[PDB]
Amino acid sequence: PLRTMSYKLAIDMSHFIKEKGGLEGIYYSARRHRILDIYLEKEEGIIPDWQDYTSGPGIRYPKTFGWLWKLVPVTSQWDDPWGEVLAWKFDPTLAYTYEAYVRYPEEFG
Amino acid sequence: AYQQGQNQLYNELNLG
Repeated sequence: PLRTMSYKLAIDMSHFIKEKGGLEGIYYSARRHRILDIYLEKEEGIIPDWQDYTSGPGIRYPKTFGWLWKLVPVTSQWDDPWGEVLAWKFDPTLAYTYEAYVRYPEEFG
Repeated sequence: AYQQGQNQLYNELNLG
C-alpha cells in the first residue's frame, strides 16, 4: 500500500536497515541514491519524495528528519557537485537534532 | 529480469 514518509515511518526504517547491515560505510553515487529511493517503494511502498540532503559542502545532512543516515566525505557523471567523496553512516543524533535546519536553515522554502 | 535486475542493485547496498 502506498504512503508518504512519516516520522515513525522513516524512524523505524532507519534501524531496520542498520539491523540488516546496510549502508554503513557504503560509497555514494547519484545513481545509488535512486537505487535506495526505489527499495523503499518496491519493498515498503514509501513515496520517495522524502530522500533529500543539504548541498554542503562538508558533511551532507538529510532534509527529512527522523532519517538516521548522514553523508560523510573521506570521475563520473553521478559524481559529486562539490568534488568530494561521500559514504553513508548511521547517527541517532539526527533523531533528536535537526542538523539540517541547525546548520543550513537557509535551504527551506 | 524485473525482480533480478532489482535485486542485483540492492546488492550494491548490502541487501537482497
